[PDB]
Amino acid sequence: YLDRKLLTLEDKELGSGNFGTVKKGYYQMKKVVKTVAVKILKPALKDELLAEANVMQQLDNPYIVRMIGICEAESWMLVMEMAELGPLNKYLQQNRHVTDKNIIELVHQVSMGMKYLEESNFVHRDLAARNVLLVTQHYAKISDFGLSKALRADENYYKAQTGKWPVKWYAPECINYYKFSSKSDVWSFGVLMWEAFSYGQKPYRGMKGSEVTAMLEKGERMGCPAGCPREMYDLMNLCWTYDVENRPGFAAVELRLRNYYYDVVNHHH
Ligand SMILES: NC(=O)c1nnc(N[C@@H]2CCCC[C@@H]2N)nc1Nc1cccc2cc[nH]c12
Repeated sequence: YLDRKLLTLEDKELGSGNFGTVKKGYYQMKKVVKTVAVKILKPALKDELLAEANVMQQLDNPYIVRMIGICEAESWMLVMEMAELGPLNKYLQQNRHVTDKNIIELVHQVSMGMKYLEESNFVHRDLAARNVLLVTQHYAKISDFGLSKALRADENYYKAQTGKWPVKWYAPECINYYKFSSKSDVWSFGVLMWEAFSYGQKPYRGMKGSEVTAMLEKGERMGCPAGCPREMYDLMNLCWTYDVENRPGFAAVELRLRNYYYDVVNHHH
């Protein structure tokens, strides 16, 4: 629980979602001042922000955005460390000169964060390029844990009972059975990779969610982005394995990405 007197907010909205807005601020730490990004709420939204805060409090990894704390003032606020370069999709739309090697570096970082989330038995449920935040052009972190869930000790998936879902990033078992696991987040990671190598283009352009479900059920998949290495398109296709049981987990994905990244680092030198 943070002290509102130690928080200074800038009026400009950096971005927004259903929850409310994201604003820049400054928080007075024990000695240094820390630049922060603050989610400010516009019943359900409050409980959802507190649950998001409860998830973030449990996470500690270099590739996951750190929560500083929460504050109840003019509205409920979730204060995070600031990722100065903002969302990855917007960044790549604006910086088309970012190299294939640099994209591999960033998505590999996302895979390391996801490997940690999987080991931690949390499901993200909103893994998309808009939710990867850049600290620098060479350092990505995962944010936006509003749909995330801590798996029960006796289950490897979360069963949704009820909603407004990011359907183009969801695996077939999410749509068909409402079952969310770390393997479902792997499918989303495949879509995130496609977005990254497409420089922030939207996936399944011009298609309704129902048309996407129909396409995937026919065994069809999005094509290879221009300039995307064959090895990376191969990995996207493996993430898009229909049967959740034969789809790789994040330890297998991160290892494949790590090895290819070292190969490219070797080709560069
Ligand atoms: N820690 C953070 O910086 C941070 N964390 N989460 C989120 N969530 C957003 C929700 C709304 C949609 C985008 C995101 N998914 N936005 C953060 N910053 C941020 C937003 C927007 C612009 C900029 C420029 C620098 N930073 C920006």
